[PDB]
Amino acid sequence: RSRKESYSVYVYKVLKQVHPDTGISSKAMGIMNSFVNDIFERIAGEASRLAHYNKRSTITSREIQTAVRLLLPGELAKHAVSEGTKAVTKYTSA
Amino acid sequence: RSRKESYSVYVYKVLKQVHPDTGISSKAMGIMNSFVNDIFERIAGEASRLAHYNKRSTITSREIQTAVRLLLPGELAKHAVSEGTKAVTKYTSA
Amino acid sequence: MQIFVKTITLEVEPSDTIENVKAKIQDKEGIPPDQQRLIFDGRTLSDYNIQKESTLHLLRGC
Amino acid sequence: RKVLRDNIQGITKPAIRRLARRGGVKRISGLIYEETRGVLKVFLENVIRDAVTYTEHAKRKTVTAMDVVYALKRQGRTLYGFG
Amino acid sequence: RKVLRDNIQGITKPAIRRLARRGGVKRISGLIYEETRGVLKVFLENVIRDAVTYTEHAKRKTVTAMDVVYALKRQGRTLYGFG
Amino acid sequence: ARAKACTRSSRAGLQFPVGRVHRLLRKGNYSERVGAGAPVYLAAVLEYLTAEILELAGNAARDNKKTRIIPRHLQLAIRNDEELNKLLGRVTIAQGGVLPNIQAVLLPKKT
Amino acid sequence: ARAKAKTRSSRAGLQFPVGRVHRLLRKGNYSERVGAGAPVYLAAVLEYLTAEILELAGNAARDNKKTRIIPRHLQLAIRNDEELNKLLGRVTIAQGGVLPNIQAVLLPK
Amino acid sequence: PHRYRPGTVALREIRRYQKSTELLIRKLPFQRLVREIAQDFKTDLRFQSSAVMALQEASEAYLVGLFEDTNLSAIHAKRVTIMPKDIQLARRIRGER
Amino acid sequence: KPHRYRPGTVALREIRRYQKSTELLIRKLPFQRLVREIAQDFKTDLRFQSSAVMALQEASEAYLVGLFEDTNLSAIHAKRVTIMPKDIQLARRIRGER
Amino acid sequence: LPKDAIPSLSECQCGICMEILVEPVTLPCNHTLCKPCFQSTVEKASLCCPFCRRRVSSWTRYHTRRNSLVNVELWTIIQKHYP
Amino acid sequence: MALKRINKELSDLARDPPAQSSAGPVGDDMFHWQATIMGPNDSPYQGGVFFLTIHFPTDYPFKPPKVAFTTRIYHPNINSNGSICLDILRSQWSPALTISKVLLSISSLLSDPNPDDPLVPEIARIYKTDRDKYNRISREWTQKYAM
DNA sequence: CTGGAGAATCCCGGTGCCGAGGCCGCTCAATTGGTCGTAGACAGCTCTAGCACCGCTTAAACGCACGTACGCGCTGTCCCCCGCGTTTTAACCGCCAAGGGGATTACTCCCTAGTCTCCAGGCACGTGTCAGATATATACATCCTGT
DNA sequence: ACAGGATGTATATATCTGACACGTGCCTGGAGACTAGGGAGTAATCCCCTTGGCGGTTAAAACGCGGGGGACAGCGCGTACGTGCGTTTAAGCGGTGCTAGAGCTGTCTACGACCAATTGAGCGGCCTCGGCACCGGGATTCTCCAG
Ligand SMILES: [Zn+2]
Ligand SMILES: [Zn+2]
Repeated sequence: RSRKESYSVYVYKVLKQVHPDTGISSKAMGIMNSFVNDIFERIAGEASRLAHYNKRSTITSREIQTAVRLLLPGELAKHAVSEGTKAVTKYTSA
Repeated sequence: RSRKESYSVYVYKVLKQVHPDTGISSKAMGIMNSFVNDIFERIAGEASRLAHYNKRSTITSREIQTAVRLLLPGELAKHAVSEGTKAVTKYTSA
Repeated sequence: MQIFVKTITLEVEPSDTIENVKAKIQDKEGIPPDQQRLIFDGRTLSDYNIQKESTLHLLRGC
Repeated sequence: RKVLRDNIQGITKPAIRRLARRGGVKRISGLIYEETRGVLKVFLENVIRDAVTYTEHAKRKTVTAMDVVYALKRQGRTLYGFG
Repeated sequence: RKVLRDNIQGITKPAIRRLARRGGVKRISGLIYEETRGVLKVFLENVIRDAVTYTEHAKRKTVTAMDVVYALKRQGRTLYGFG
Repeated sequence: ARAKACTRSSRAGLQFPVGRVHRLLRKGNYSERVGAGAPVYLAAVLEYLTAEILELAGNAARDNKKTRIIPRHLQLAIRNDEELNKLLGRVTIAQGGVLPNIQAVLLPKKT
Repeated sequence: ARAKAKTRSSRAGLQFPVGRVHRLLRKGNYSERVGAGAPVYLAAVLEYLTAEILELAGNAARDNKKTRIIPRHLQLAIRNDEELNKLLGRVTIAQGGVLPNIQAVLLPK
Repeated sequence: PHRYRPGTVALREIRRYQKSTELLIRKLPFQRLVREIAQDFKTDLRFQSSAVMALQEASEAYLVGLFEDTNLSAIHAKRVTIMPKDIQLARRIRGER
Repeated sequence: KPHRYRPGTVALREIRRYQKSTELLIRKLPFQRLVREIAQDFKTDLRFQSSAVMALQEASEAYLVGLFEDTNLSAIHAKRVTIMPKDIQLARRIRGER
Repeated sequence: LPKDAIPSLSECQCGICMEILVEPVTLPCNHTLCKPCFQSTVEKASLCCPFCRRRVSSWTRYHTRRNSLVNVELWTIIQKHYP
Repeated sequence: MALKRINKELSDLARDPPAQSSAGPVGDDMFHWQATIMGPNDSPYQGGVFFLTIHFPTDYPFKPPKVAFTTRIYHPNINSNGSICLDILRSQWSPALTISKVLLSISSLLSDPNPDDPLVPEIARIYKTDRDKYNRISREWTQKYAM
């Protein structure tokens, strides 16, 4: 009875936000879960290396900005940074 | 006045144990240091991922054996495992 | 006197409680009075012994 | 406990031909049906030798999907859809 | 403030020829030089972009050797001899 | 009385679980300590990437006159967009197929 | 006044610093806790690999009638051995040059 | 009777197989090959059906990519017929040999 | 009498020459100018360590030599000895750079 | 088409800033707004369409690389009949 | 510059005044406004008239305004400070809506409190547990302060 | 196919320089000895899934004939690239000088780890209906041989 | 180019079904309040390496000219591979049956973090000479044109 976790609920919510009337197959949901895990590991590993290179001991949004800039290409990285900073600003505003 | 570390002394000791009458350039020593750090990082990164995959929290020689088997190819891996096991046996003897 | 909040300077003399300072902050900027707190309501500035040019800090709002 | 080596011939000439057809190949010379199955076993050996050592490190007897996924990932061939 | 441009011609035709000769190239067409200019510019743009990001993350105006080493290492072309 | 529970994701206006991301970060042995804004930033980035993939996937599905996204649609969405293709160049999608393209030399031609 | 200090590398009869490797492991954010034999095994492996590379490089140097190993000798040693070449196929060595070879078609005949 | 001139059936097969996503290799012989290959690293091993499917997916994708590269090599050699020279060249350039 | 070698004969000798030396083949001053010119487009008035510029040159030259090996192999595969820009494109495309 | 060939001021004004359309950008949802309002509201709030909530992120990234954002036809039409 | 949009919105509001609610600047500052609303019919707040405050941030219409109650009221989704927990003010903000819609939404929340995300836990508990008690207490406080 | 000139390459020797190698503080990071909590080793029990088998259908593999298009060789052209000499340019080296910025130390303070308590959001489990698959009979586009 | 015949191929309609979108119970992981402490921001200072400049030498780049060999188009020939048709054969399905091993829980203990006290191994500095670069000169080889 080990309860396992995934991102299916959040993926479904985002899908409903983008296309209000489109479903997703069960096998496609697993692919989305693998994609989410892979990107999470890439970004977290890059941030850890940045923090170790700069003799720090904390991973902050400053490190994740740089990690996103390194990993994502071009305009995708620009939009991702724009999205991340906006969310951090809103979070700190409350 | 930062005290920085490398492996130059140990590289020189191994070089004198292998070819007792051979010199090594300063730049070659830097290459050996870079190689040593690169291999160390490869093995440690593989062992950490193995420990995370198998739900452990302790990196032991058991994980390092498998990391070496995954990284080094063929005969090199076999010889490295043979070398490592003997050293661990001798260390545990005393 | 002068009062610093950590920023609109300066504010009331040592004569108005926290509630009036928060109301004036809301009037001058739009930030809610109760949001979020004051770090350094019914308390005053002299009660905390707040001198001029003191550095203040200004949760519930969701 | 008796698997012979004939299974390499299991990958048939029509199977390789339709794989190439998906790959966009117009016509195929006759010597390819041996070169491709030579390549495929080399690829599979590399992947399986990494899956089996993962299973050994886990002290298991069966090869799980995550073992193959990890073996592929460490070769820069990440695969989605199995975990 | 010392804006400069048109440095791509600094990679001279004899220099490209010398690189190709080390590569083991006997005869060279006339159109190789411009395309080599383009390829080298693309590669340097991709490396310096990451090097500068590494530098400005640490908040300093000087691009160090370790930054270039990391930028190369993260592109799968690890380079030895610089710490 | 203490307070009502508002999720950090709701604070940031996100959909991905900020708390879960924080737990994964601080349990993944990435650094000794984790900043406060790091999970907020990471969750937003992940949500943006998933939304970007899903928009194209849904467009491909509706171009195929179907209402459920299948891995074929994900593959078609990924391999068409240049940015996502370069991001996921070394990724194989199960049941994904390939992008239909034929070299112009092989097409028949004469009179 | 307790006992004479013996390094763990001397206990295992190694050359690389077992203590330094152990410190690097636990300060490297690789896992929460580190087993006792892990630095011993890792140091043994690194010492063996360095010995292999140095042996090949010294052979290459004496084939070039020199006494000091230079990056050219390391490149020649690495590229000739198939195992090391595959191990370091993605590695660029400064001042290394390339292995001398010319395709047979280009040779005059 | 009727007779398609050579090449047209190949083109229609290309269009057909580039539109579908099915596994192109027979499952049972592929499983037998996998079990034969793995039987030397360790004896009496066991496999999950999901693991075998993952292996087959990866192998088919790798072969399709290899063929995509080897077709461009043959076209560059001013031919339309693939031959093992092209496979060798593609493997060599991709750093696999 | 004006003594001349046959075309390609000096090409082979200089191939043997440059495959034995380990010096940098590009001129350092124009290479540094190019590196600074490229870096102008990310941050202004940047400063470089001389070791960093050397590392960039060392990486770039090795990359170009590796590219030339493959583009020579492609030209040979096409049954000719003169490398042409289509060969470089084929090599980069097979390697996955494009 | 905007509409139209003669966009009377009520239509020639931006749907948000209500000023004269300066470099209008036509969204995939066929909504027309000036370059300032667009370049503000894109990264300002939610990357969505203020009018019909349409996601435009893929369209925006598609057009930004090619610099195809500004509706050249309507932007030229406005210059012919309006300042 | 948000001044053009603020003035245009005020001009339209003057062109189409509301029925039960009213607002506008109460001075030369277009950023600071006061809103006056009446208790919607068939509500415990019916009869009372509520006064609201407005502080426009300098990015309108691309940012939500700072609006709260200046009239003490009994509502779950409203705190003792008069703040209003509403999506169009927090998340559902869009530059393409008018202030009249905001006031209508406020009146709707007055008629339809949301105890899922309240501002006072006790008021939400009363609203969920005893609707009649909530209707009585809201009416009593409307009479005490809003009247 | 067999020789001589010449150009390049290789080889040996005398010379001078500077970087490899060794020595010496000396300090700080490794070692040693305890203690204490707990992660993991190991036994035990359950039941899921993997392996083994059989039988019937039939789709897919296999084998054979043919002839056509494609690979490969040959030949001639010619034009573009190589070898070389002369002229030009700027890389390179040595040197001096200014200072901007990288590299330390102190301090303080604010941000994050840790603990505790509470509850709801996400997970495991049903469930019924509809998106999609399959069949069949269409229209309709496509190829191919003859004209 | 053209037309008709044969052949795939897209389309519309009908019907089944099982996979998903939904709902419910629940529990444990996330949120809230709190305290404590050290990681890091900030300031200040020092000096080292970067940048900029200049003049002189000369190695390298640019240009040019001739000619030759190689890329390329063309052509002819043979063969081997695609296309089709008929004849095997295991893949596939389905069903049943068994049990090995995966997965879980419960203990308990050996082991690794932690901290305090001690010292010597490695880092820095400081040399010194010898391996290597260089310069010249003779000896060997390799190419190419006449024969
Ligand atoms: Zn506008
Ligand atoms: Zn719209």
